[PDB]
Amino acid sequence: STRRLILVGRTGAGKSATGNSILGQRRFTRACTTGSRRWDKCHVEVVDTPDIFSSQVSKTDPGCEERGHCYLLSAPGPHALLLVTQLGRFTAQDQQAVRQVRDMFGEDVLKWMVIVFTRKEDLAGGSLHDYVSNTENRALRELVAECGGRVCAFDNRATGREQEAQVVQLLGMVEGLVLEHKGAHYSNEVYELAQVLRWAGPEERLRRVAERVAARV
Ligand SMILES: Nc1nc2c(ncn2[C@@H]2O[C@H](COP(=O)(O)OP(=O)(O)O)[C@@H](O)[C@H]2O)c(=O)[nH]1
Ligand SMILES: [Mg+2]
Repeated sequence: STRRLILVGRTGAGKSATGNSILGQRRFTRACTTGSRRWDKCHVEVVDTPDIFSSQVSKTDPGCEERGHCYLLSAPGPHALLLVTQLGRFTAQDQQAVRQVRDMFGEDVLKWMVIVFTRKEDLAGGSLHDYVSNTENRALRELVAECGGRVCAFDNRATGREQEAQVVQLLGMVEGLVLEHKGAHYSNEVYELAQVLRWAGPEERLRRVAERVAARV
């Protein structure tokens, strides 16, 4: 009935392009933004993210207002976090983005995480399972295992049936994950505060949610 996804990862990973592919729209910038698509009888909601996963987030988003906005847009919690990364370019910056995500949501959030690889065409027609299996990048290897081997490849220039197939594959994985959690979305003490304060006005809700995020990072 509803699937809430959040796109996370470094700047230039391909978050915005991936979101456009999923939504089938040219939808996706200092702020979090959102889009959605009605598929069958399911409402797929995608939150795209700005520069909030760098080592400079502390200077870019000092009172955690933008990190707070991400929570409000995804409340009561995501069914999956999509960690977007570029095929052949898993860098120190990608590793920094993963740590920011952990800091921002909690260690348990990797149990709701799917890794999306952009630039699929760089496999030159070869499979992703082989590429993931034979990479010399230890840190990528580790991350894939921490995310239960949930990996998926996108060519964000794909249109037509090639695009439908990559999106269908990703949504299948998200369903798999949701069933693993017996239908539960990810939650923590910040999402709970957002829900508790759901009757309050948007200004106090944002202020108090930003405040809870700041206390934990
Ligand atoms: N060739 C190719 N380019 C891509 C793909 N995905 C993203 N890009 C390009 O990578 C650049 C950064 O992507 P963007 O979505 O803006 O990254 P973001 O900062 O993570 O939102 C853009 O110029 C995209 O066109 C892909 O699958 N194939
Ligand atoms: Mg972007």
